[PDB]
Parts: sequence; C-alpha cells; structure tokens
Amino acid sequence: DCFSKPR
Amino acid sequence: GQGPAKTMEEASKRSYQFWDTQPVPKLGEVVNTHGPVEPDKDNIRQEPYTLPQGFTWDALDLGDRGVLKELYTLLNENYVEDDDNMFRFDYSPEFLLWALRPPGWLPQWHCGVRVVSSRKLVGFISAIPANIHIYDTEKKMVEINFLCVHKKLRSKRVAPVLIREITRRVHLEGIFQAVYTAGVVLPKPVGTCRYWHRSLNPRKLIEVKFSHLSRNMTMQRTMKLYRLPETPKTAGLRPMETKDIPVVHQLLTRYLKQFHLTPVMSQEEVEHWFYPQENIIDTFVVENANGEVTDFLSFYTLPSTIMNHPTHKSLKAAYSFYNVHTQTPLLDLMSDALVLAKMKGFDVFNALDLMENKTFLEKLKFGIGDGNLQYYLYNWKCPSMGAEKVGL
Ligand SMILES: CCCCCCCCCCCCCC(=O)SCCNC(=O)CCNC(=O)[C@H](O)C(C)(C)COP(=O)(O)OP(=O)(O)OC[C@H]1O[C@@H](n2cnc3c(N)ncnc32)[C@H](O)[C@@H]1OP(=O)(O)O
Ligand SMILES: [Cl-]
Repeated sequence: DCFSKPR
Repeated sequence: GQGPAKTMEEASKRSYQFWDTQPVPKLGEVVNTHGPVEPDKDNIRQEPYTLPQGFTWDALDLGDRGVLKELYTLLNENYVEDDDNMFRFDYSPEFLLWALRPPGWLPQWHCGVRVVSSRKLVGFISAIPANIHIYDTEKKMVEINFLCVHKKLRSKRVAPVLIREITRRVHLEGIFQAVYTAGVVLPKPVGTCRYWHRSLNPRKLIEVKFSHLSRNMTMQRTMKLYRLPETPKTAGLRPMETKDIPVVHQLLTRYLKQFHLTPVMSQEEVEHWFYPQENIIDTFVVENANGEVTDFLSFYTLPSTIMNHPTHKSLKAAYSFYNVHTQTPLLDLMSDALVLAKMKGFDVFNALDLMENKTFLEKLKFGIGDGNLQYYLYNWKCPSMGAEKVGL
C-alpha cells in the first residue's frame, strides 16, 4: 500500500 | 535529487536514469506481446553490489526480537507518508512477521543496510516467493515490498542499490520475474488502481484532517450519512476457523480465475494469509443452512501514526483484502465487512477499485481517494489492464 485520503 | 511522479503526464517529463537500465517496458511503449523482457541469466554475480562508503549489507533475522524491533523502528520512522506529513504507516512487529515470513520465505531476502561504524539500520528491501498468474501464464515470481531508505540517506541513489541487490539475490534462487506496487509512476504500470475510503468514525477522521467536511454538510449530517447497522445481516457469518482452510482455498482459487493478474495460493499459503490473527488479519466465512461455506470476506489491520494532533495518536485503518462471493451478494458481504470493522474499532475502511469493487464502492458510500496504487511486473512484458482485471 501507498497513502491515500479522500479527495 | 529529481523527484517522483504521481500521474502519467508528470511521468512524461521525467527521465528514469535507473529504470531505463532495467528489463521493464518504457513508458508509452505500446505492448502487444506476452513474455520476458530479456532471457534468464545462467550465471549470476556472486558478490553483493557496492554500497557507498560507510554502509554494509546485513540480512535481517526477523526471528531475532531485537532485529525485528530495529526493522519496525526504521519503517515506523521512514516509510510511506502522506504528502502533507500528517500520517505515516504504523506496521506492527507481528504484522511484519505476517507479511515477511509467509510460506517459503528466505532469510537472504530480508535485505537490510547498516551503517558500518554504528550498525544502525538505515535501509531495507524484501522479497517473498509468489506464484503469479498473469493472463495465460503462471510463473514463479517474488513480490518486492518494504523498500525503505532512512530519511537522512534520501536522494543519494541508495534505492537503486537495494533494487539491484535484491534482484541479484532473487536471481540466485532461479527466479527472474517480480511483482510490486507503488504510489509513484515508474516504467511501466501494468495496471492503475485507485483508493477509496469508507468513513467509519467520521468525527475522528475530520478532527485529524484525514477527511474533510463536504461543502454544505455539517458534522451531524456527516455522522448520520455514514451510520451503520450495529450487527451484520448475512445468515451464518462467523470467523474463519482451521476447518475452513480447505474450502476458503477452494473458493479463492475458483474466484480468482476471472481476473488477469492474481496470486496462485497453496492451501498452506491460504492458511497463512487468511487465518485470523487479531490486529493483523480478519477473515469471516458464510456458512449456510447446510453447513457449507459459500462466501468469505477479509481485511487486514494497518494503523497510521498521527504526527501532530493533541487528542488523537493513531488512525486505525482496515484494508480490504480478498472477498469471494458465490451465494451472498457482494454488496451484502461488503456491507457486513464495514459493520464488522466498525465493531472492531476501525476508523476507516480502505479498498481499491480492483476486482469487482467498483460494483459496491459508490453504493456503500465510499469516497474516491487522492492516491493510486500502481501495479508493476519486473522482466515481463504484457499489455496493460483495467483495474477490474487486477486481482493482486
Ligand atoms: C527478478 C527479481 C527482481 C526484483 C526487483 C523488482 C523491482 C523492485 C522495484 C522496487 C519495488 C518497491 C515496492 C515498494 O516497497 S513501494 C514503497 C516504497 N517506500 C517508500 O515510499 C518509503 C518512503 N521512501 C523511501 O524510503 C525512499 O524515498 C525510496 C526508497 C522509496 C527511494 O529512495 P530515495 O528517495 O533516496 O531515491 P534514490 O536517490 O535512492 O533513488 C532514486 C531512484 O529510485 C527510484 N524510485 C523512487 N521510488 C521508487 C519506488 N517506490 N519503487 C522503485 N523505485 C523507486 C527513482 O525513480 C529513481 O530511479 P530513476 O527515476 O532514476 O529511474
Ligand atoms: Cl527472517
């Protein structure tokens, strides 16, 4: 996994 | 120290001084064939690649408690962050043993870099064996994960050394292809998947600024939007047990045949990857009125440290793993997954748009994320695929 947060 | 690209158009400007030397397709090269980029080498370099002065190789025995602690600390302080330096993954020691010691793990594939004078751990990269189905080919490969360079070592070309050295150590075992993922664009993605996020505790997520309030939406409105049932609804949902290992393997094997990039798990691998370990991996099977297991859902635990917030220290995230349905609608199965993660105290439920996830992401109130997961093959040339064909 890499990092993501809600757009 | 020219930096990484996040979109393909950003990748168009860049030149890849290292990846241009590697057996991977060039970006923009249209691929209409299936096979290795180069033939297998039948004589392999015996000597480790040269590190810059003052650094040395050391294979990490993760069975040594102190050594496993050194690795957790390196990753806890230097691994994947968000762009705004607010969250960093918090891989636990038991999670690292789960991810880094599956069946067939090899000690030389836990490849660390230490400072010569102090023995301080400042670099790492790992391989685990993985049988990979890619289109019409099943091949023994490795999966490369946990590439990490200490922040004080950044932009000094240490990652190319780690990549070449783990390549050499894999070549020694007779394997010439690898699969890996990354949030940056490199030559050349075989598939691009997008993260989606299902808020479980919206108040905390907004407090620590993981998510934000919608333009005209209040906190009270948001909490009501994401409110879940208190208990699951699928008949016969229960945690996976030892007796379910065979049928879970059977369900997963048949289910993955419809995608184009999937792992091929032995029954021992299914046991390792799916048998529940608290705060690591949860698997729930559906046992029907006849006593037969027809579906299962699974998600793993990966918390993130919150860098600077006065009241919250850890973001507890669940990541969708594999979800197989034959009798329970996938929408019902993933709805129960959200409820089970909510009951277990998770703050957010993360999933990618791969496999059939697009069929339920919007309907279960997932919101699109700003991060992609790029899928890659090393030394294998094949056409790209849409996210719905990625099953890895
Ligand atoms: C057959 C067996 C084969 C086995 C090998 C299969 C391939 C394995 C491939 C690895 C699979 C990894 C899977 C995971 O673990 S993905 C997780 C990666 N880890 C992190 O993002 C943690 C935070 N970042 C770091 O620790 C460092 O910034 C890293 C180590 C990422 C780069 O260190 P640094 O910032 O100090 O840079 P440099 O000066 O040393 O080196 C610059 C070169 O590195 C290329 N680069 C940058 N990021 C990545 C990346 N994420 N994958 C592959 N290459 C990457 C970059 O484009 C440039 O090449 P080019 O642009 O000149 O061409
Ligand atoms: Cl080990």
